[PDB]
Amino acid sequence: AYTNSFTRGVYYPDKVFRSSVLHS
Amino acid sequence: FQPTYGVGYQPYRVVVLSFELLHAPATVCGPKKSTNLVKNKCVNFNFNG
Ligand SMILES: *[C@@H]1O[C@H](CO)[C@@H](O)[C@H](O)[C@H]1NC(C)=O
Repeated sequence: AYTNSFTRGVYYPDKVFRSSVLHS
Repeated sequence: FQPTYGVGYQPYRVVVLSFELLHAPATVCGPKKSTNLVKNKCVNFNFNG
């Protein structure tokens, strides 16, 4: 059986705080 | 290991201290004292190193 992930499974990549920014 | 062995073949105890020096809260620190905080003024500072 299968289903679609869509956009699931993003996580905070490091223990830093950031705001209003398009981080890569 | 026998105490008669040549220096390279003698046992050595090894300890490796591995640091997670992360951008994350501290739980191990060096012997630093701490001051009161100061606000709205130009200060030299040190938080967690
Ligand atoms: C992917 O999921 C769909 C869900 O309808 C399925 O039909 C398809 O066989 C699956 N393909 C692979 C390669 O898993």
